[PDB]
Amino acid sequence: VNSFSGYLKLTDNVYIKNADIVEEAKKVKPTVVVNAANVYLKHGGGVAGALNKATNNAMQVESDDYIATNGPLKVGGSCVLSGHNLAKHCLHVVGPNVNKGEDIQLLKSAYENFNQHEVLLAPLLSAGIFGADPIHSLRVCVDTVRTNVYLAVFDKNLYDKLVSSFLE
Ligand SMILES: Nc1ncnc2c1ncn2[C@@H]1O[C@H](COP(=O)(O)O)[C@@H](O)[C@H]1O
Repeated sequence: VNSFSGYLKLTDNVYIKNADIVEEAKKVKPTVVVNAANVYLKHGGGVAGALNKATNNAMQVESDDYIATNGPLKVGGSCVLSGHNLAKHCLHVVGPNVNKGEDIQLLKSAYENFNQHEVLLAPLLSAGIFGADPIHSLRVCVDTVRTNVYLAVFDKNLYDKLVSSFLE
């Protein structure tokens, strides 16, 4: 039903909230939740682990079936699969892992995938275990995404830093 509440409006199409993306998905029942995926859709840690656990591993079983027949994604690419109990659809998006030396320039390609969907619940791509600067990821989101994006950031200190930096 896409009933988003409690978000700051950063721009005409980008919103942010200090919240667990899993709890937001259960409250909002969005058309699309974004997963911060890797190319073989191994949902072990960070956002991907939280989402998969909240589906009681249904996301991992579906992802394994997709990989078996289609092979891995490319960095910057995406894949629509079922959203299980969290959303109608899950958009699995692969941002660059800069900790593994992947090219940060592909973060724009990663966010471009959002433009195929009118409204998304999403995390900050490539932040967290992927090692990108969270402020940079928010700027690439704001500069690249034209559709309505509701960002959920769990950590209060990171959220307050992001909002402070954006509002300079
Ligand atoms: N459950 C969660 N809900 C919301 N944001 C999260 C959650 N877990 C991690 N994050 C943030 O989401 C972004 C992507 O994290 P990661 O999945 O580690 O690449 C980073 O800004 C993390 O701080």
